[PDB]
Amino acid sequence: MNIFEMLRIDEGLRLKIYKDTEGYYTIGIGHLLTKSPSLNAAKSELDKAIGRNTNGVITKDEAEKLFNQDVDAAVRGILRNAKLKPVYDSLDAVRRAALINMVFQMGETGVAGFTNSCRMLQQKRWDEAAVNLAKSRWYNQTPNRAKRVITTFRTGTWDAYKNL
Ligand SMILES: *SCC1=CC(C)(C)N(O)C1(C)C
Ligand SMILES: [Cl-]
Ligand code: NA
Repeated sequence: MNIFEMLRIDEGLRLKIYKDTEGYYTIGIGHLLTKSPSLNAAKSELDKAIGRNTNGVITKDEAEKLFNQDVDAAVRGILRNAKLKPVYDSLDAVRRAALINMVFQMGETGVAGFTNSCRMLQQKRWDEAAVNLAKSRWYNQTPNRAKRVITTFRTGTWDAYKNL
């Protein structure tokens, strides 16, 4: 298991524009196109992201290219962020993947706001961090995914993803 396989499980793969859990236009492996309610605004963002007139459909290779870009942007984003970099540097490799997963889903600003959870992760208080992370809109809105990410921070193993 690695971050790519973990996110593929959590996000799925869809080659036509769809709406995510929040109702936003998305494509591929969790690639948000726009928060706008217009399908035409979403098709324009998609064509710009891919570099051709797609008419709302992409290939598997194009979805994987967007995914590679998005993972790389999440990692570079964490490492440029003064609040997240210290947390990332403190963690083992499995727990680093759980932090990337959260940034990929929420964005850097959303994760930097989990102030108390950050501090507990930096202190290696795994069970206390797990409890604090679950007291969130994130957990209440996507509990199965959140439970897998929380388990990963609690244990430092891939157990929540093995058998999927
Ligand atoms: S959650 C962002 C964050 C990380 C850490 C370095 C522990 N910081 O004290 C805050 C809480 C800003
Ligand atoms: Cl879920
Ligand atoms: Na998704």
